[PDB]
Amino acid sequence: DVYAQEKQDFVQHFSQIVRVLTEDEMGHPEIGDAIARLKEVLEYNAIGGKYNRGLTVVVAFRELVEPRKQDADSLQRAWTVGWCVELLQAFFLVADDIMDSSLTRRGQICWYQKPGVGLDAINDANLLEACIYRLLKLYCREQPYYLNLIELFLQSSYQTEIGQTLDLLTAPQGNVDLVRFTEKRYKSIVKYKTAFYSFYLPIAAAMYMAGIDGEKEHANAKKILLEMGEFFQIQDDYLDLFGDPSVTGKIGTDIQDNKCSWLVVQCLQRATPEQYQILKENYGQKEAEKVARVKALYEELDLPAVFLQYEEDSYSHIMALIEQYAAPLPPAVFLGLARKIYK
Amino acid sequence: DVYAQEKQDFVQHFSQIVRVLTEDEMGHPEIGDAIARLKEVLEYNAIGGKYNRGLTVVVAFRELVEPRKQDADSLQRAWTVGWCVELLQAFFLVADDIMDSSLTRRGQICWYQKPGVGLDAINDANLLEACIYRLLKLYCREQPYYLNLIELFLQSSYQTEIGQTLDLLTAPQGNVDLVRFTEKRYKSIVKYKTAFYSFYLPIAAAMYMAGIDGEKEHANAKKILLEMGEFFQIQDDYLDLFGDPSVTGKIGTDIQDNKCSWLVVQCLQRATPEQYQILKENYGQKEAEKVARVKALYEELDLPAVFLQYEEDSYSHIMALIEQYAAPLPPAVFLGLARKIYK
Ligand SMILES: [Zn+2]
Ligand SMILES: [Zn+2]
Ligand SMILES: [Zn+2]
Ligand SMILES: [Zn+2]
Ligand SMILES: [Zn+2]
Ligand SMILES: [Zn+2]
Repeated sequence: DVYAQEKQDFVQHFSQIVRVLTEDEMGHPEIGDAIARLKEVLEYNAIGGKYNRGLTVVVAFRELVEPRKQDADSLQRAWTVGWCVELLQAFFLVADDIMDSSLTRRGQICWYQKPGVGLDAINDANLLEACIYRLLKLYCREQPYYLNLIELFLQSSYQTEIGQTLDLLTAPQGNVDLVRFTEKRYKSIVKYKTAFYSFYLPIAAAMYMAGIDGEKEHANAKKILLEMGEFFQIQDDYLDLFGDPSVTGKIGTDIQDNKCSWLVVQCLQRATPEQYQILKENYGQKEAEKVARVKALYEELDLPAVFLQYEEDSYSHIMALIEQYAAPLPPAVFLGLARKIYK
Repeated sequence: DVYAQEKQDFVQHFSQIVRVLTEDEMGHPEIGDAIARLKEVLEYNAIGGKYNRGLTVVVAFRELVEPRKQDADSLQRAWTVGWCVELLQAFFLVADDIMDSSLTRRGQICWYQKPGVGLDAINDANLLEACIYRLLKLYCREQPYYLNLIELFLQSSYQTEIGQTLDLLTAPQGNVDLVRFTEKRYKSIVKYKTAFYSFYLPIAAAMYMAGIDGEKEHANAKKILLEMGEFFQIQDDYLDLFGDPSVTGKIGTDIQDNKCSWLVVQCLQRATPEQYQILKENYGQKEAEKVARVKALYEELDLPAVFLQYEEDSYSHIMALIEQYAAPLPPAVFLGLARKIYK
């Protein structure tokens, strides 16, 4: 709700982001074709999602900064940094869809699967990352928190990249071993690959702009946010197989890609040796029938039910964490976030 | 020479770089497998080249900073930033070899062509980039030039990425048009894709550590260095076809990849309509015979001779630029660099 009534402003502000990332180089006509390609990459890859992560920076900003400091300029910096978080996401998805061999994202074909794009998408992803820091400099160069944001974004990228490394190492193609698909291993992957940049990063950016730079305050916010992030990726795993493609906007690949998903960890925990053997011989393979075999085993073990029960318990667990760790921050900062991802 | 007698120190110092990038995370055992993979990526991709770019930061540092300020610690920061430039390079080569469909680099098979690696190499490249900023923070957090280096490296990456975008747009696969292969277009590509990070970036980093942050001094250094860079990429184009693979350490792909190389621009400038038609129908294709046809046309037009003449004239041109633009900087800063790449 407090997002929805602030979304439209955010989405519209994108045109100025795309304008300013393009006119910055008007005094360099020779790179015109590159700047055009960057436009195309932005319009295709920073748009069509829910913008939750960017809206969070903005929403949290209004809650953290005293109203008599929210000038038209502080507001503009807030949603630029918001779009910066969306660019980080755009950067990671473009590359992730190549490495996961995905087909669609946000209701359209993956950038790299577009005729004419292919593996040039790799440089496209890097430009999106670069755009972040061009904007931080254009809008926040002179702010007291400038360097804090730079380091926040860089650190968040390294963490996400460590996460992706765990995510790929644990899912070797053509290499089944269900034995590495454990609960500890799972929690490590999603903490790094999702939770830092999706939940800590947006709120922390807002915090730093609000002048809240205390190590102890960030640690507290972090305790809540990384746990939210853990649930959010479990939800992403569940929806990869059981979600509605018209809603999720994309086709799941976790079983074919041999991924350490929450679903496969839960399945391993409940399976008889007969069932385990069936998973062993059908997982991590590209054949429709073998994937359907795994899905059927999940439903036989009533994992969709198990998931629905974990969403209730997780939600209670996160609310408690908010009771313990929210202050001095307004609990609504975390509640509007929790509200957005639960049910 | 002033490099060679400083090389061995630089190369040995790499172990501490790899150690410090690995122990930073000892208090995070869960990412052990990721940190191991990062080790493997570093050892395979930051090693086996000539280290010219990194040595330049170091060499230029000794020339720019007063000796009674070169403590054991300032020296250590100097060659860390030197290795940071080498990591940027490692980052760009890994990704470039995928997008150029290259086979070998520095005498070995390309990282991404290694069994088991494949397109996971994309995340590997991003980790190498991340490593830069981990090191800048570990060693230069408290220096006055800290933020200047961060911005220098980020800006250099965006410029190189603009360069790569021009490089790829101009070479559409399956799309011959020799008409876009012009001299202006060529100069634009190599300026951005090579000259900024290979020549401006190392010297500028040294400058900033030496406290030389003046806009006018950097512009002057830049005038010399980007022109050196233009020649260096022309040399890279020449060697891609006519260089010795035991020396260059890699197989050329410019004709197959349909690239706007200096060789193809020179050929277009000298060719009769008969010759032009032969280029038109043999360029940009993967067939050995068709590539041999192009190479033969280059030799018929005596391009190797033309190149040798451009190396002489370029060298004179760069020396003049050094006479005009070097001061107040020691001319040796630029002379040791020029000496390293000419003949
Ligand atoms: Zn994915
Ligand atoms: Zn993935
Ligand atoms: Zn997923
Ligand atoms: Zn290449
Ligand atoms: Zn290339
Ligand atoms: Zn080349």
